[PDB]
Amino acid sequence: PELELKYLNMMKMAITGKESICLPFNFHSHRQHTCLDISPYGNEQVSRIACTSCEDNRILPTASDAMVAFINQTSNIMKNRNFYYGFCKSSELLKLSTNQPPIFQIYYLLHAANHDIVPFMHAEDGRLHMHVIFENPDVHIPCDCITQMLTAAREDYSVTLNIVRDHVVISVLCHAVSASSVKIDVTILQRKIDEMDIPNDVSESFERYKELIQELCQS
Ligand SMILES: [Zn+2]
Repeated sequence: PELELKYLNMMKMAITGKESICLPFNFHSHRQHTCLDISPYGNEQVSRIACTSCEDNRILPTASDAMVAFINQTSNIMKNRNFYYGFCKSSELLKLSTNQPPIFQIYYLLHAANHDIVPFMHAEDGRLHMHVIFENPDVHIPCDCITQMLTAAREDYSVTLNIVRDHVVISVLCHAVSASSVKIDVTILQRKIDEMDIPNDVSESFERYKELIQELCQS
């Protein structure tokens, strides 16, 4: 007889809330309090209200937490190593990123949720773009994560989730570079990136995607 409230617990059962999405999916078409779970069953949009493929009680960093991380890039090089491998050792692309904090911010937010991601960097017309490649086909983007990505990008970027080569890619496209309100010491960052050893397997991974990277590198 320890159950009087054992039947009252489920104060809110949730099943109905899902919906199918059409690709290429532009993140401007968000649904306020919903997520994105991409599986082989199809592409859908389910709310935290309904979705229990969630961070039980685990918290996610805000766009602000990502900006502070951006400001402290130089201190956390080896933590953010995956991000920097995306520049393919290119130093021009690196100084471009120091002018565009949302590029790092969006990666920081995406990495926080999904750790198994491959970022790639490209530039046209003097603006930096980013393509995040998902290793697993069991893609899931939490609501909190998406909301923060929309805060990080806002008026300048076109974040788009699309599936090619039976894999998922989020394409961050910079349409304008309205000047940043902060500045990173670039020279310190650039010397520290040259100090980094590019591991064979990490460099071999790119050539496993080079049949696909150039296809995305048309913007
Ligand atoms: Zn979710």
